[PDB]
Amino acid sequence: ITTDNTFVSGNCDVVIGIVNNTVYDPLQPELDS
Amino acid sequence: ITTDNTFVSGNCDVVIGIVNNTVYDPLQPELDS
Amino acid sequence: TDEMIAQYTSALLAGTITSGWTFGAGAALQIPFAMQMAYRFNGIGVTQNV
Ligand SMILES: *[C@@H]1O[C@H](CO)[C@@H](O[C@@H]2O[C@H](CO)[C@@H](O)[C@H](O)[C@H]2NC(C)=O)[C@H](O)[C@H]1NC(C)=O
Ligand SMILES: *[C@@H]1O[C@H](CO)[C@@H](O[C@@H]2O[C@H](CO)[C@@H](O)[C@H](O)[C@H]2NC(C)=O)[C@H](O)[C@H]1NC(C)=O
Ligand SMILES: *[C@@H]1O[C@H](CO)[C@@H](O)[C@H](O)[C@H]1NC(C)=O
Repeated sequence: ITTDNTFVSGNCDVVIGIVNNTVYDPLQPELDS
Repeated sequence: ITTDNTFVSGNCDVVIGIVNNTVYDPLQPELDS
Repeated sequence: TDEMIAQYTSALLAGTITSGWTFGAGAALQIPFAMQMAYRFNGIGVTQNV
């Protein structure tokens, strides 16, 4: 689950049946340097 | 070939007729800062 | 007969709501109806998030 396959929209309220999870940021190792 | 409009899947032997060239990366300039 | 005609229509409806559109193409697949509707919105042109 990277941000390349996702588009954030709204918040965690209107959605029904959502699940908590983590979404990897593909920049963190590249941000470290 | 920007990495923005290109994506990766797997290794470099399963495919057929592949060629050799580095894919251009847009994250190099600003990472140098 | 009207009985098994209505049964055929019931099969059509059940496959449409539950299995998505796949049953007429391959094998029926359980898949949420809400997500099926979101996929249909993606089909028409509006993003499923709406
Ligand atoms: C997703 O995680 C968030 C984390 O903030 C959950 O929100 C709170 O989680 C804590 C866990 O200790 C609960 O005690 C609270 O009641 C939750 N709500 C609020 C308003 O604080 C959220 O519930 C989680 N959702 C799912 C579906 O797992
Ligand atoms: C692209 O380059 C790679 C690496 O040279 C080629 O794969 C083989 O890699 C091994 C180990 O690195 C080398 O010993 C071989 O000589 C490489 N094969 C060849 C034909 O050079 C890969 O074949 C190259 N692909 C193209 C289309 O030139
Ligand atoms: C493609 O065509 C070239 C030229 O005809 C040939 O040498 C080669 O073996 C063919 N196949 C691949 C995978 O390149």
